Amino acid sequence: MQAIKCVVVGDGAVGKTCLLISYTTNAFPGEYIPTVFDNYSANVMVDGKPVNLGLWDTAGQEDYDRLRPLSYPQTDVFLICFSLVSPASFENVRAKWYPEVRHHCPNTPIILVGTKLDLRDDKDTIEKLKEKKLTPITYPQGLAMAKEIGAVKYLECSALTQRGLKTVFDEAIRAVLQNRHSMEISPPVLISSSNPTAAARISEAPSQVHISTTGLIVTPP
Ligand SMILES: Nc1nc2c(ncn2[C@@H]2O[C@H](COP(=O)(O)OP(=O)(O)NP(=O)(O)O)[C@@H](O)[C@H]2O)c(=O)[nH]1
Ligand SMILES: [Mg+2]
Repeated sequence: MQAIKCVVVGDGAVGKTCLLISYTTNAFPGEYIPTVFDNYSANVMVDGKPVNLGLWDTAGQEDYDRLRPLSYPQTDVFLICFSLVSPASFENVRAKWYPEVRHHCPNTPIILVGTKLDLRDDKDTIEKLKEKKLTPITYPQGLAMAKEIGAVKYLECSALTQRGLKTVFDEAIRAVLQNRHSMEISPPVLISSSNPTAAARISEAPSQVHISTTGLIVTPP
């Protein structure tokens, strides 16, 4: 089975973990728990042929800067995420995440993902940004940032509503499997995860992330 490794990076609180849990299990977690590393191993069918996705979640906090690149070797595609309602997270795409990824991985494709699409029209969110002379990030603004960092695609989504969500992962797959026509991609079947919320939905005992000689590995429950 062809395997694809995808690593998700971006500022704290932009919605990386919810993106992964929502896509892989159609659930949306109930308490914000900061990530260290987590793995999701999910299968899809691309034009009727199985492909394994190895999805890696990372910590957005700067305290994990030294450790985070442990996840990077052998990555096939990065998702750099920012919240559509956090201008700071948007600027950090350029200031922090693009350089960090590119310095480690000069040739790996990047998809730029704007998250929390469901908040872009939220009155309270808009007003709070306006108090600070700011606005939610617009689609053209995200597109421009994607061009500045040489991302292969710019995509917007909500983990909460799932608008745009399948497309993020399908386009990540398409960006990797450049020889495939990839006309149709099935929803994912989660096989294993180290995230307790996601692992519980395979049932409905998480795997464990460990350091190994070869980088990060997963040990079964
Ligand atoms: N409305 C809305 N809230 C979202 C969405 N995605 C995430 N959130 C919320 O945003 C907060 C952070 O989400 P989370 O996925 O934990 O973010 P993270 O990027 O993994 N943070 P870290 O680097 O610290 O692990 C949570 O309160 C979560 O419910 C979304 O699509 N819409
Ligand atoms: Mg997280």
